[PDB]
Amino acid sequence: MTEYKLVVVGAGGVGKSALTIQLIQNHFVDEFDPTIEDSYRKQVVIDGETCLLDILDTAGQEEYMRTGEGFLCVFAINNTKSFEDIHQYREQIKRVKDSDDVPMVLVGNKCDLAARTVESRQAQDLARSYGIPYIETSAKTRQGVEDAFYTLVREIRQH
Ligand SMILES: Nc1nc2c(ncn2[C@@H]2O[C@H](COP(=O)(O)OP(=O)(O)NP(=O)(O)O)[C@@H](O)[C@H]2O)c(=O)[nH]1
Ligand SMILES: [Ca+2]
Ligand SMILES: [Mg+2]
Repeated sequence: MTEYKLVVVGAGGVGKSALTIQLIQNHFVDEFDPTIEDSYRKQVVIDGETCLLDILDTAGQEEYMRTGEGFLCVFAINNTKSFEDIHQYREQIKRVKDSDDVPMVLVGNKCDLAARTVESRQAQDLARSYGIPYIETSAKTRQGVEDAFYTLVREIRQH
């Protein structure tokens, strides 16, 4: 059956692991270990297609992807530095993949928190400059989580 190899990248502590665990295990982790590299595999139904999601959860911490088919580029809406650092991760992707045309979604996580320091308009403008969708998420409330992963699946489908 069809398998979508997704890779989740972004700065440390933005909620990459929490988002992944919320999609795959359907619960929120309040306290998680920084990642070296972890992978999750799950059979799902998306738009009437039964498929398998292989998600690679990568390290955000600097102390640390090529087979990836689609990329979730994650920042946290209450972490300006993570947003300012997004261009880096897009660059490495275009680099390792050898393409300016790679399925990718920009994700603004922790949208449940009220200490927003990155405005939606700014992230939208960035996403449009890359030619990609922008989706805001909360791994805590599950807001936008399916939207983000499923949009990525659909971007891979269109490619
Ligand atoms: N309120 C809230 N907290 C969140 C959300 N996502 C993650 N967190 C919290 O943020 C912390 C770090 O999340 P984590 O998933 O470990 O981040 P990471 O990007 O995987 N880290 P690393 O890059 O080091 O592997 C955890 O305490 C987690 O509960 C979210 O959407 N909302
Ligand atoms: Ca595939
Ligand atoms: Mg992690």
